[PDB]
Amino acid sequence: KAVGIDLGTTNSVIAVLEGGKPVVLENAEGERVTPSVVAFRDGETLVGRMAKRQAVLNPEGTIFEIKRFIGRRFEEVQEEAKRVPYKVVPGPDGGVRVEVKGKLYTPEEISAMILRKLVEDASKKLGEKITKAVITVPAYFNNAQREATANAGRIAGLEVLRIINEPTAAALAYGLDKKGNETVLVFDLGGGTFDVTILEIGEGVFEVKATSGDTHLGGSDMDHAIVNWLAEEFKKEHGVDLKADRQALQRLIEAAEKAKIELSSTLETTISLPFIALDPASKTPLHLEKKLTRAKFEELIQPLLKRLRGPVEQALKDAGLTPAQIDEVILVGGATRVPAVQQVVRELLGKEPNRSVNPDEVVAMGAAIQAGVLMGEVRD
Amino acid sequence: KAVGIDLGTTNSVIAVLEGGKPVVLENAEGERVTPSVVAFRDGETLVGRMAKRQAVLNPEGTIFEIKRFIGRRFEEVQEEAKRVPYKVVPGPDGGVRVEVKGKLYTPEEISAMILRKLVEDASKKLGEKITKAVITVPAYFNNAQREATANAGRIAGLEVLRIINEPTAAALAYGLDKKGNETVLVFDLGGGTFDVTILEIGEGVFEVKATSGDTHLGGSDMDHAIVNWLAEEFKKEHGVDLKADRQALQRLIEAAEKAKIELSSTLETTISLPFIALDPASKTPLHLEKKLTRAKFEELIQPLLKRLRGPVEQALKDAGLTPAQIDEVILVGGATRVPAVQQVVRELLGKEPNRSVNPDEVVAMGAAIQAGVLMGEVRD
Amino acid sequence: MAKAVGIDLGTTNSVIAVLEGGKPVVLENAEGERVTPSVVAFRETLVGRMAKRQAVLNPEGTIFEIKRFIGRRFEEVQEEAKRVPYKVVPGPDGGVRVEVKGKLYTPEEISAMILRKLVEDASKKLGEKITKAVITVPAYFNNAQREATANAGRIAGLEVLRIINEPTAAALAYGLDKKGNETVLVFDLGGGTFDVTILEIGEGVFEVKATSGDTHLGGSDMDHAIVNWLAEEFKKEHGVDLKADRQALQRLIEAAEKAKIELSSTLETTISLPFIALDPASKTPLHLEKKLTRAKFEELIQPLLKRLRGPVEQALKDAGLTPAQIDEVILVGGATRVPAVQQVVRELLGKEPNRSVNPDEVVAMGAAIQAGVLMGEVRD
Amino acid sequence: MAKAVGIDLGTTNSVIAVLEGGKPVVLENAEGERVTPSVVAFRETLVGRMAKRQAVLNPEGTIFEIKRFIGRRFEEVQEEAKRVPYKVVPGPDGGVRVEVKGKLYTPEEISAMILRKLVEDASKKLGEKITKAVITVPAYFNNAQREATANAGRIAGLEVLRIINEPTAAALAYGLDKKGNETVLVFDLGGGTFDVTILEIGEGVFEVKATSGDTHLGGSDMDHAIVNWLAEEFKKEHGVDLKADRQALQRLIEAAEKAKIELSSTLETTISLPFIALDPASKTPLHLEKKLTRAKFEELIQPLLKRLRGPVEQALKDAGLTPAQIDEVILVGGATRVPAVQQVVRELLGKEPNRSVNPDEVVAMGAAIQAGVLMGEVRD
Ligand SMILES: Nc1ncnc2c1ncn2[C@@H]1O[C@H](COP(=O)(O)OP(=O)(O)O)[C@@H](O)[C@H]1O
Ligand SMILES: Nc1ncnc2c1ncn2[C@@H]1O[C@H](COP(=O)(O)OP(=O)(O)O)[C@@H](O)[C@H]1O
Ligand SMILES: Nc1ncnc2c1ncn2[C@@H]1O[C@H](COP(=O)(O)OP(=O)(O)O)[C@@H](O)[C@H]1O
Ligand SMILES: Nc1ncnc2c1ncn2[C@@H]1O[C@H](COP(=O)(O)OP(=O)(O)O)[C@@H](O)[C@H]1O
Ligand SMILES: [Ca+2]
Ligand SMILES: [Ca+2]
Ligand SMILES: [Ca+2]
Ligand SMILES: [Ca+2]
Ligand SMILES: [Ca+2]
Ligand SMILES: [Ca+2]
Ligand SMILES: [Ca+2]
Ligand SMILES: [Ca+2]
Ligand SMILES: [Ca+2]
Ligand SMILES: [Ca+2]
Ligand SMILES: [Mg+2]
Ligand SMILES: [Mg+2]
Ligand SMILES: [Mg+2]
Ligand SMILES: [Mg+2]
Repeated sequence: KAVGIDLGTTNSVIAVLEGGKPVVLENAEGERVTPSVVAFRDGETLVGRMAKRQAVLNPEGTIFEIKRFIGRRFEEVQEEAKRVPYKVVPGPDGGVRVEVKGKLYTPEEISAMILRKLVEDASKKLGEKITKAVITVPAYFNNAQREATANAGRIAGLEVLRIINEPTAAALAYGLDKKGNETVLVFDLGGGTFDVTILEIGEGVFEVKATSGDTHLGGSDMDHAIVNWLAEEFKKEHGVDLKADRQALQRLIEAAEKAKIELSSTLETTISLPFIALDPASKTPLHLEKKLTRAKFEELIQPLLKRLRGPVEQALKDAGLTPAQIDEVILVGGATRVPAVQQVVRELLGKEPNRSVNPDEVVAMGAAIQAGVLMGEVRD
Repeated sequence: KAVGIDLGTTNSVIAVLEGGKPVVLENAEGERVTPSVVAFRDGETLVGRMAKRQAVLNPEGTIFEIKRFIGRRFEEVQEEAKRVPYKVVPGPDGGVRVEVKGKLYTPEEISAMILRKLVEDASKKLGEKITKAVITVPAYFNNAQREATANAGRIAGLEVLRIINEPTAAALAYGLDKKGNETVLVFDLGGGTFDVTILEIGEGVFEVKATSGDTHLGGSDMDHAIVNWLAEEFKKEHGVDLKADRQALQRLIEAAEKAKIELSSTLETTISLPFIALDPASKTPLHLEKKLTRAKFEELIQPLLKRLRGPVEQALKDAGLTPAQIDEVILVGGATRVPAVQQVVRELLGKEPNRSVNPDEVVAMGAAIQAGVLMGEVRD
Repeated sequence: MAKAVGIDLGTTNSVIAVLEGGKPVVLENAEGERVTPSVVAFRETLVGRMAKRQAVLNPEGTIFEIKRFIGRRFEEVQEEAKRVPYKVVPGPDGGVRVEVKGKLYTPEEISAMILRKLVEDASKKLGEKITKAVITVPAYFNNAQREATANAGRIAGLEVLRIINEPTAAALAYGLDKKGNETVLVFDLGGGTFDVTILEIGEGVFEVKATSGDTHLGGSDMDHAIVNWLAEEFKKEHGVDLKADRQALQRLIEAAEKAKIELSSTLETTISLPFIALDPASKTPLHLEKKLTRAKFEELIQPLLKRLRGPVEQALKDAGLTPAQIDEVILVGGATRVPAVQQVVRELLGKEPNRSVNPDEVVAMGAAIQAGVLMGEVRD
Repeated sequence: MAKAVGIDLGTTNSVIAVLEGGKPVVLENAEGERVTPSVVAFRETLVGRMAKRQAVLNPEGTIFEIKRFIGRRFEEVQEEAKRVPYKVVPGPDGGVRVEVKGKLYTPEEISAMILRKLVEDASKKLGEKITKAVITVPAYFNNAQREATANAGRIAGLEVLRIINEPTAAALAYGLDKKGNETVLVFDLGGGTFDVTILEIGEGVFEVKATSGDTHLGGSDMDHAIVNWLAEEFKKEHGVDLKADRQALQRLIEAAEKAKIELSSTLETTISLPFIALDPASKTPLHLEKKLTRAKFEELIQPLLKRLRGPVEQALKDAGLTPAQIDEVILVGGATRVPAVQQVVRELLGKEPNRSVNPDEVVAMGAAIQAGVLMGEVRD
């Protein structure tokens, strides 16, 4: 049975066409998403959550957001390499390599580790071996990036059936290929990137009409906003700068994202990090305990919300379209669950956005739809 | 652009996937159906209505219902040949041949004439040349009959894409491939044949579960019922037996079917055949003028309506199904328009039958759907 | 406990339908017809086909096209009163009355009579008395005219569940509500009116962008074009002016419409009116018998076709839309069956019209769907 | 002029939703939550989360699960009255009252209070006061219980447009009404009840073939299984019986539910209750801190899973159906999010459940659709 795979910059999702319906599969960690993170520690290499859970402690051996480099040449990525803590070096071909303890990997090899783990754990969950997949890529990827992604799947031991666009995969998952003439604005906000795509769906041609976005705007920026708030409140209370202790900083990142997620369903939550630091005078343990209201959370992220408007406006103008001429706005990415993002979408386009399908599963589901179709299997 | 073609035993229909929607095309005679009739007269051969309009006058050179012979061996068809007025002879292979004035044609060659005329007139209507088609056949046809039909299309100059089942084509045209799990009873009543098919639509497999029918039950039997009524009423009034004059009989067949069709939309109609015969005593012209009520029409056809039940009951039993277990009954064939047939269907299965699509166009539309799909074109 | 129905109260014909087994079914009347002429005649009182069959004979006791005056004040339909053979006088209020032999009636009372026959005859097909209905009205009707139509239903003995637009009930029958956002041009040509409606179906609503049309362009005008031709050709061949005889004119009108309906599906038909007039010199009977081809029919109705351009170009201009910006064109009204009309749409809009559903039943079918859904029924 | 809403009045939680832009939107309450606990507490009067957060502290002024008594007579719920901490006395009629500090209330009045908060808080998201609603009830409710639920809405100040079955509103949200005939098993597991419903959606109706379930099997029982484990482990490690302290028991209940929700998407979570009790010898504080794995969670809740077999096998037997004869199994209720539950369905029915829509919002979403359609709105 063929599967769909969302090779995302932050998380990856696998799904399979089961009985005409896409089903997302759990990983070994019991989670429907696998972080796109590989950790090279002194021992067995870590891939997934266990890698992301130690990324602050192991900056030299943890490779994250490798998707920003896959398929590009170094002269084009010099700046983004200055923004990463791991070593990014050019290859014999002008390519990109990651150097850990002197060893050298390609972004296709790093990506292939994430893909292999997804297929391994999914094959266990399904009780059959998975060898054929459809992998998705951002609409703005070129042939080099599409082939490099296809290579990453082959290296992981997969027969790659097709490399399709993420926004198309989303439209497939929402079934907008079955509603005649649709003009779809895909509003993709994920871990680190923001992506606006305008699709002219009609007579079966998914014609991309405009792209825009923000390559450094995502849910992790909301996370850091909480982190800086929590550390400032702790320096003021105890004179301890938790951002200087990699162990305390790693728990702040972990606790911040958890509180943000809880605040997508409720008005107030409490961050509690016991034994976070030692009191400088008495050397006794210190426990962080703060309550974050959604109201404060939204004040902290407002500059991120205000930057959503630009890409949306530019994509409309680049396509010659009015908010009124958009026939459907679909929400993609785990970060569109923030109620404030949803309101921002309403205010930007004057329409109620489709939120039927899980936003962090919609790509993987559409990709699995494509897969089953290429293999004869149908939909409902 | 690929087309669908219903090579029917009485009429043939052509249709094309236009803008995601099947459109049936008119022939040279401005009619959405072309009779499956070829006439070999002393001159240019007649194919279509002009052939059917002279079939009583030219019994030796008019070939009708050739579909009953296509792809079968003579030893299997000896009896049906005794039922036709034209010569049916075996070939060097045990096949079937039609002999007109000593010349010899195959049912594939006769059929190819009907198909060629359909493509010729349709190519004029569309302004582009038509070379690729999907042709349909009864579900009970074997490989010999499917290949012979495919041959008839190739002989007509067509690239045959696929030979699919008529009931599947109907289900396609009704869109029942887009309603998950459907158990469909196809109720096909056409010119001369009655066909009941049970389709297990589910997960994309159109599994035929049962077939039954009546190879000599159709709309022409209703026509003859009117004819015998009109001739008896005319013998009683004038001592003239209009069935003995091929010219008067040809007008009775033509006028009978027209009155039947009018009585599908209204309660009463008038058959008026002026100058039909000469008065035996005075040699002056005689004019037939009778009014047929739908009530009388239904009395005349009741034995045809009562024979509908058998095949339906046998197909349910052959499939192990109850009327309640049928998920949908679709009406196929120009003859299911008779309000009495529709009531008979309600009473047989206890369900309201789907009559959305034109019953004499539903096959050709589904076939054109199949065609466009094999060629990438989509639906709405 | 009873089944609610939908009713198209049209200017020329009225149609009733119900939703049986999730299926929209148009019901026949006592005369076995799926359309009931919107005509009332006082001779006994006549309502429907019988009233239409003697409309030329009884020019002042026959009320027809009452929909032009319903809900309107006399001071605004004064010029339309001068165009009808029956008496139209203002009431004590600014309203509109029709005077027949001193007896006064209102547009509501006249309409209510058409409705009562529909419910009475339909109640006998279903086996139970219909009490609730959904009645349709032109999109351009005001609240006064919508109030009046609902009143005519209450007089008839109906509970009016809702008064919805005819262009909306058409899109319902065609399922456009299940295709996200669709821009739809509704091409409505009936017995005597031409109506163009542009809809944007989406965001929960049927947004009317533009309305256009011709109040005196319809299928009846094509009828008169055939009548005038037959009358002149008989003038030319026998020196008798049939249009001066109410008995012959009545037969011509009846026959012209039938020839038209036949020339929708065939290239040639024959009009036969035996004993239509007497020779002025010989006092001997004369029989009309003329064959009419579609080509002649289409040359007689050509001036009528030329008037279809204007309203379509005005609504597009009134909406800011291009024929390419129309997603779907649906065909409504008995006149849209004429092939020359469908061709005119093809040329004005560049796309093939939707004729999947009977143009004279599609509106009543939507209203049937709107009644079932308000009664907790759903479409199968 | 206003927007009508749909409301799930559930045994444990209540959900409100509306149909904005043809889209079903669940609305948050004043506490920013998409579910409002069906609890009322008199201390001031408390309704919702605040009433649930002090339910262990105020055992006799807190009314919960009032849906067990609504519409029912006292002589029939006598044994269910003995199972609750608050007073349940018979009224002057055979009805049911709850006595709190001498003050009497009815199930309708208690329910009406839950409803009033939903409409009040939702009216502030929409900007207009909601006056019309569609409220859902279990398929097994009688007219008395359906009457009572509508009365509770009228007390709340609502016009009850209709009282529809929860299993029908679920199929609406899942669009099963647009798939011809579907046999659907609705697996409903909520806070405290288990409900199995077999539907045959077709022929215009939602035919209930079988109803089954467990009145005391739900998500709350999984909560108590976690509470009892924490209480015994604390007994074992500190010799303090937290279940004897209403203040600690209240915190345990609150924390056990949160750990459960986290173990729906992860393999391991930690419960942390600082300052939960005092040492009996030292009078020094004690902090609970236990990590709970899904595997332990799934072993604690295993007896609850075993009880899911019975009702499913009884409804299949009560319908004459085979797991293979079920076309679709849809997942409803907050408890169906537990992975062990979805696995149990996979095994009992042999097919993957539909979890495309949030199991705790799907019913309110259908009711939202049923309100928009009765108000002339349609789904985008
Ligand atoms: N319920 C939620 N509420 C708010 N943010 C969420 C929620 N779930 C996930 N996110 C955030 O969304 C992001 C994950 O989105 P995803 O589509 O998986 O990323 P990517 O496409 O960048 O690989 C993370 O920043 C995560 O914190
Ligand atoms: N409106 C109608 N009412 C009744 N019978 C009709 C009507 N239209 C066509 N028929 C009859 O239906 C038959 C044509 O059906 P068709 O499906 O074209 O035939 P076949 O499948 O046998 O080639 C003829 O007997 C014709 O008289
Ligand atoms: N099959 C047909 N072919 C041609 N014209 C037709 C056909 N059926 C109906 N018409 C014409 O359409 C008109 C009736 O249209 P209809 O929708 O019933 O009217 P209205 O909506 O104006 O009340 C008549 O003039 C009739 O002659
Ligand atoms: N994500 C989740 N994971 C696990 N259990 C959950 C989740 N969400 C809700 N539940 C549980 O489901 C129950 C609520 O279900 P719900 O449908 O709201 O209740 P009801 O229909 O009985 O009023 C609670 O016991 C809650 O703990
Ligand atoms: Ca399925
Ligand atoms: Ca659309
Ligand atoms: Ca628009
Ligand atoms: Ca559009
Ligand atoms: Ca839309
Ligand atoms: Ca189209
Ligand atoms: Ca189905
Ligand atoms: Ca059934
Ligand atoms: Ca079934
Ligand atoms: Ca059905
Ligand atoms: Mg993503
Ligand atoms: Mg046929
Ligand atoms: Mg009309
Ligand atoms: Mg519930």
